[PDB]
Amino acid sequence: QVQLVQSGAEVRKPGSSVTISCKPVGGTFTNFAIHWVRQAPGQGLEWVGGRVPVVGIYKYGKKFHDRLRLYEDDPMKTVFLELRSLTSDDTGVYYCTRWRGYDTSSYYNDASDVWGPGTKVIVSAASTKGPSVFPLAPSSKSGGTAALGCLVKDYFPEPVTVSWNSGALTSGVHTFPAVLQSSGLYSLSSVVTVPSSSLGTQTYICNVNHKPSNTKVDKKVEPKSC
Amino acid sequence: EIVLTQSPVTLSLSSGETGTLSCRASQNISSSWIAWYQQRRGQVPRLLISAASARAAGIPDRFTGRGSGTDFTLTITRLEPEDFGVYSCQYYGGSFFTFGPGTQVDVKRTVAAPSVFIFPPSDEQLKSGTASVVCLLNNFYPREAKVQWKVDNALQSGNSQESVTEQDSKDSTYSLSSTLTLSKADYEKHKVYACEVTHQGLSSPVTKSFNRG
Amino acid sequence: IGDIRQAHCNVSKATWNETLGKVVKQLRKHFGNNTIIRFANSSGGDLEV
Ligand SMILES: *[C@@H]1O[C@H](CO)[C@@H](O[C@@H]2O[C@H](CO)[C@@H](O[C@@H]3O[C@H](CO[C@H]4O[C@H](CO)[C@@H](O)[C@H](O)[C@@H]4O)[C@@H](O)[C@H](O)[C@@H]3O)[C@H](O)[C@H]2NC(C)=O)[C@H](O)[C@H]1NC(C)=O
Ligand SMILES: *[C@@H]1O[C@H](CO)[C@@H](O[C@@H]2O[C@H](CO)[C@@H](O)[C@H](O)[C@H]2NC(C)=O)[C@H](O)[C@H]1NC(C)=O
Ligand SMILES: *[C@@H]1O[C@H](CO)[C@@H](O)[C@H](O)[C@H]1NC(C)=O
Repeated sequence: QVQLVQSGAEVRKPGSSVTISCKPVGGTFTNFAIHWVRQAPGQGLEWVGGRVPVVGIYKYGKKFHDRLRLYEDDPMKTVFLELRSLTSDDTGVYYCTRWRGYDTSSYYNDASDVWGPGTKVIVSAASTKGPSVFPLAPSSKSGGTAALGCLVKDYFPEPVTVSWNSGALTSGVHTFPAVLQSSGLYSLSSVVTVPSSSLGTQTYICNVNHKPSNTKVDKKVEPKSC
Repeated sequence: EIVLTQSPVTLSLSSGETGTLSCRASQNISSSWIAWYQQRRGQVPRLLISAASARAAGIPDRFTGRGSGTDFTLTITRLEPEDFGVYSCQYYGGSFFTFGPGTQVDVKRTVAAPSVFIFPPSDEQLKSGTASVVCLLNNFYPREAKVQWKVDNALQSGNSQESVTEQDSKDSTYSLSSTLTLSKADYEKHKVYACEVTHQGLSSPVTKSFNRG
Repeated sequence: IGDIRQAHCNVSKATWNETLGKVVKQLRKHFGNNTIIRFANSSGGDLEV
């Protein structure tokens, strides 16, 4: 039984370079090839490159010429991927992949049953910024049940947690995954459906907690009805 | 190049139901360079079947692999709620590896139309120079819902992102959140905003609209 | 630098089989026709022996 251990998540500015490590544990080193399979946030799997560690039988993707560089270090028994000229497209999760099975030959044409935990590369030119919660109020614009929510915008690390009435309101809450804006800042929105009889009766406030920036926002949702 | 295609994009199955996923190759490839992977809930992919027929270690009897030359099939006789998610086929023959686009499976359920809602932007956000109109589709089972933004009955594209929750555990329903993001000046160049929903169980494309004011 | 494994020596099994089958017949000329001979590994002693 073999294993792969990768590095932690990293945030790099656009245009710079990023270096990711991958160390095997309990297996042969120079035989089977190490491949890299990346996943952009929300798209299908994409093959980055492949490389036998010490032998040097390597090949990159057509999209990754003049920007990709795969090398290794045998004293540490760890391979390394280097990606230069980073754009918002290269943001995603990278996986170190490898096949497992007196054999001194080298294999490059084999699948990948051993997958690394993944490394999250974020390309965004910003710093640790707190959120800016904005209300999404209910109105006539339905039939007994209306909806209302909050919108988190312009923040970072994105471990933000959103509760309703300090954990009191749980059912009907749909917190959507965070999306990376073109400016380089995260944003999401969390809504909930209530009966229209308790619009002006029951008080509804959000609770947004962003841990790195140490921000706790409690915004009230008040209808206007246009 | 060698590229793979997967046909039954979303394949609905109940307990005990039998399904068959497909993986068509462009050129003719050997029957020893095709593998099937399981990916459940954005976790680590697990190798289901190697060499398009060799069942991997510990993979249960429910996963049978076939195929030859161009088409490769993955048959699931029975399934628990354990094996649900995205299935991918990989060609690992030549010097360039390529994956399938992925195929998600759903818990088969009766048809359900989506409850559609629309949310105008807040004036507090308009003080920042950005505008975000939200279209919501809630509690619909049949996947592949079509959301189209109409600005003065003119279709938009590019500036409309969307996100969908996973299949709910209790009622096996989905929910979509489309966000149309514009600037301050582009928001004022029109006044009628809407989103049209094309859907199976929805016998007519429902349009939810509002005006600027 | 790199992986490690013990040094070794390969001998083709068919050639060794033929060589032994050819030497046994010359030994039978000294120790009897239609008889059996055996040979195990070394007895013991010096590493060079
Ligand atoms: C001295 O003798 C040794 C033993 O005879 C030699 O060791 C052998 O080295 C060769 C390469 O030079 C290996 O051959 C390859 O074997 C691999 C592994 O085979 C396994 O897996 C595949 C994949 O399913 C399977 O199809 C095979 O049947 C094997 O089960 C193959 O993948 C390669 O294609 C290739 O055939 C031998 O396997 C290896 N023998 C052992 C027992 O490990 C050594 O090279 C010799 N040295 C010299 C200097 O002559
Ligand atoms: C010792 O090495 C020689 C040369 O590496 C081997 O000879 C080769 O044998 C293979 C298999 O029969 C042939 O395909 C090559 O053409 C041979 N090369 C030469 C230069 O003769 C030989 O088989 C090896 N012997 C053992 C016992 O491993
Ligand atoms: C010979 O073979 C036996 C096993 O058959 C082993 O115990 C011994 O170490 C070997 N070497 C010698 C010198 O006896």
